[PDB]
Amino acid sequence: VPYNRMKLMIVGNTGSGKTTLLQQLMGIDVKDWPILVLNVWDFAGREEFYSTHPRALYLAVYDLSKGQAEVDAMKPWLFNIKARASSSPVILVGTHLDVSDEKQRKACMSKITKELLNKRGFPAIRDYHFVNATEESDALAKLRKTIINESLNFKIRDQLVVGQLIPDCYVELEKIILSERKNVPIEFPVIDRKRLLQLVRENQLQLDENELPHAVHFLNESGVLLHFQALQLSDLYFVEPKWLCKIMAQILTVGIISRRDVEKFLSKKRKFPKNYMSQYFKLLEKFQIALPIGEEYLLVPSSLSDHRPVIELPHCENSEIIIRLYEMPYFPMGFWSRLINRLLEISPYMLLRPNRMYWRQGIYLNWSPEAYCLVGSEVLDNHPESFLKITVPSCRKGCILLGQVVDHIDSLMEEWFPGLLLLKKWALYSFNDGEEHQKILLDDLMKKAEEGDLLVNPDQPRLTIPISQIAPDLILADLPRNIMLNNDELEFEQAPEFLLGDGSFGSVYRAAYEGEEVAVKIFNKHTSLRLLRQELVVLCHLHHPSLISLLAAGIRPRMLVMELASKGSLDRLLQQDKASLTRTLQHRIALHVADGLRYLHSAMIIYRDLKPHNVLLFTLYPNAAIIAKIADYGPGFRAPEVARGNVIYNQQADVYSFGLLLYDILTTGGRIVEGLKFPNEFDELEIQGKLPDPVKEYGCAPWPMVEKLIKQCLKENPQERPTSAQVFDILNSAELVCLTRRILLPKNVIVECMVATHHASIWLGCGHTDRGQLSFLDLNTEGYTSEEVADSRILCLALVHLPVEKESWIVSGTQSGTLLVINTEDGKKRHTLEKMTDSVTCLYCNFLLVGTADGKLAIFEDKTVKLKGAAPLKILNIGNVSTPLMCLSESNVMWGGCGTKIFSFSNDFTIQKLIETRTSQLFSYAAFSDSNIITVVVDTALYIAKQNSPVVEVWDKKTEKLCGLIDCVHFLREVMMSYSGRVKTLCLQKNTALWIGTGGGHILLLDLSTRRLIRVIYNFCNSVRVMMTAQLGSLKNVMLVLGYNREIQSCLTVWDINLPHEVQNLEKHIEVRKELAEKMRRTS
Repeated sequence: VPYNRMKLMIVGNTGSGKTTLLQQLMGIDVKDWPILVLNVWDFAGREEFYSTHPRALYLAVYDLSKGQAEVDAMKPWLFNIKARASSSPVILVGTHLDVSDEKQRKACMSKITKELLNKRGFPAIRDYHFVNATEESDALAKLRKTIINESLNFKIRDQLVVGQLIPDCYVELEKIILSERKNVPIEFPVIDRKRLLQLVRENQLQLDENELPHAVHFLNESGVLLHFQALQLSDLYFVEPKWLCKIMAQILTVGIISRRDVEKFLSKKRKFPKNYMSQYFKLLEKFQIALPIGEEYLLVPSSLSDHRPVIELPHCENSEIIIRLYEMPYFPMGFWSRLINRLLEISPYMLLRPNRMYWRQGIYLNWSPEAYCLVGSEVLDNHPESFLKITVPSCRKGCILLGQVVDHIDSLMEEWFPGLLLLKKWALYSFNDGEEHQKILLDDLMKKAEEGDLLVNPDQPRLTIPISQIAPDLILADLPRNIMLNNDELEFEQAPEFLLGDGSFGSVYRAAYEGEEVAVKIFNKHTSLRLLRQELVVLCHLHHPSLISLLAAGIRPRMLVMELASKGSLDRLLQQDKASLTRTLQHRIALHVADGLRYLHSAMIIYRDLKPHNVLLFTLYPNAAIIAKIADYGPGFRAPEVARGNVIYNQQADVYSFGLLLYDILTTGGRIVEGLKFPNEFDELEIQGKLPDPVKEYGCAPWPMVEKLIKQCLKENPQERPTSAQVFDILNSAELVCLTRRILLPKNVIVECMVATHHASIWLGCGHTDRGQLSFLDLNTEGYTSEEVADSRILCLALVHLPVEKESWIVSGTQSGTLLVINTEDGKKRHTLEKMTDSVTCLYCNFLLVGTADGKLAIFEDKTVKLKGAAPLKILNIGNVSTPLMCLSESNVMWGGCGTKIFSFSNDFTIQKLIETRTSQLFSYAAFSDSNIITVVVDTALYIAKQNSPVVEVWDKKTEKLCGLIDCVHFLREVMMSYSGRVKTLCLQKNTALWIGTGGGHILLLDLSTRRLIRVIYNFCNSVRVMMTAQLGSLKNVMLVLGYNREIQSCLTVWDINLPHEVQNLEKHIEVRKELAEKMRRTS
């Protein structure tokens, strides 16, 4: 709809009377003026808003009776206007003509015809008038006509350039919001409820990701409400303009003042939340009201004395100091307060606190007679131009100070006062102490710097000056010793065959430095020096192992010598050699990139460009201290948020990009990268966020943990995405590396036993129902079936393998005592062996050993079990009706548990010893010692776990003695009723790793050679049921951990058997790099 509102800006210097002018025509006095409704903002006072947060007409007003001096005073205003809205209309009105002779009128008339109306650099003043007085005038009648017609003309001009007129149509929903924001009654008008207000007005502009940002954008430009977009009080805090302006302006007037006393007053004036108060102070900085000095003080630039304090400097002879001048036509408004804010952090030691003094127009730092610094404004007669003077003592520390000062000045101007980049830079020098200084432009000194000569007096050769004394910042004399270029080491040709690449900065060549391969950036005639120094500022102070460091810089040919990667870009590797890209290598690359991001984010630097092209590899050797680095720190791969082209980049944009990198690493084919070849789908795909399952879609081997990390990372909402610090913490995990698969079982399925086929599937029992039900899991497809095969509940399964006969059978022992034997090659071949006198408690198998609940052990001949109703070879009575057999272990002598005794068998099945273990109660606790044995692990000692024990007993089988106890509670006691500490199962690996499962979702990794805790693996599931060691169909060894996850959920987790080693190796890797980070940062 045809929006008919436009802002009116009234500006001028203090004393003009322009407020009354407005009243006759009809911080800041804001009010509507229906004529066309103008939103009039009367900047009667010094409301920095015109620079601190800069469809409007600029009415400039000045007092004619003051004259031409005032006209010149308006140049900074005109500059600022052009600098933010060069296309905007400007009407210049002089006033108080009734007390100003026409001499002044025509003097000022000629003044503006000579210096403003036809002068570039000013925003082409559209018209002008002279007014007798604010009482009314024919001139004002004409002015009213001028303003109306010209504002119409302006919008016509916008249509010619922008494409919008004074009835330009804007989405009506935005118009509605304006009205909704108008209707707001809040005591402390800081708004967050806006989300609700959207919901109050039905739900308009529902594209929160696009329309909402546009509405907000409009609302600031239209002068309705204020976002403050890195402040905390920014996005969710829309504040009424009247309060922003009023309160901050008043507090200024309510010069060093302690923060706390300001807080005291403020708390009485307006009871802001202390959180808001911290932001309040940050806003005072942002809006140039007050600058932070120490953490307890504010400078308050405005109102500082403007009578440069008497300063006596040490050093007097010309050669003792260095002087630099900046010639300007006028200082921009706010130039000084911004400059001061930057200069306050200067320090010659950053590679005692200084006696600081403030002039408003200058800063004096003292430090020491050895090194001090004075920056301030000075003006000479017959030279209308104003200008800066910088003075430092001529020595290395003085140089360092100078470098920091001029870098801040140039950066200030590039960001805030472009257009000037005027700024005639002069250096002062003399050929003899006691004489006057001579001026020279730095450009000419640069011409001489290229020669490398001494400055020579053209009339007298005897008089020369080393350039460094005049301009030690043209020659890079302020570099750290560590990066000064040694010209006897650097070896390069600048020949075509060494060209590695180029850019707007010049070119890059391959070279040698101190015997190493390096890259040399050359600033080959591209506004050099300034670009060079900008790069030097960024490169220094960033010293992380994952970044490309600077290996010395040198002004003689203007070079940056940097580390050259030996294996090249990740991109190439992804499309060059998947064999190098092992699972181990991939993980390490992810860590190194994550560190770089964490570091740069803590350094307040947004990378904005992660991709395989920017990742460099320095060795493909998986176990190296440093493998990947991020290039050039300081396309179709964009976050969907920033892809809109209407928001601001931040760490969350980088995180999103990182997630995509990880996705690209996961699928080593670079399949989404291949998608780039069809960019119309590729860029949109990323925008949609609808990425395909990396496993299913590309045929990529499963990698859980990472898979969910990517999903967690790539969220639509920036506020829901993980921080880069968190991303790293997640990547920092042995579990991440070694977890390979996780299969959930169907809801309410309880498996009490497992048999993996050593040849890729698992036979599962089922204790959920009370019926003999046998299930089956296909690891190749995660397929699952199940059928009832017996009456009573299946207790134990065993695999009979007869490779000689080319067949195999599953033996199912159950509660009834029967043995159901089923051919694995033929489901129809089912038969039952001689029924046992009691239930089957365990199976082992060659002989099929059947341990029953009455302590009886049946031994069946290897092949005999094929026949239905077959009897065992022999039967032993080991225990009794109350002492069931529960474990037959063997690692050709058998060992096992019967009640509280440990038995052992010969190859003739004879008892070789009955070890009563109950006697261990002299140690530990009798209710733990006196309990049925659950499992026996046979190594160089026996490891016994008993039912409901928290302690594992270690026995010396050679002497039958207790040799130690393992307290599981203790280990988890160190870890900060899920902590039952009950031992569930024991598994043993011959590399000394001992795997102990427990009641809660924890797995302890112990070191058999020292009996020490390697690591606690936890938050696995609700409870661990069984653990198996099994070789997969790809010959990999893994742990099969079956657990409960009560909603009776249960699941199978597959771990890479080398977990114990990965835990230790990863830890080492990280610590080494941690030390290197400190090494680098400390050198500086």
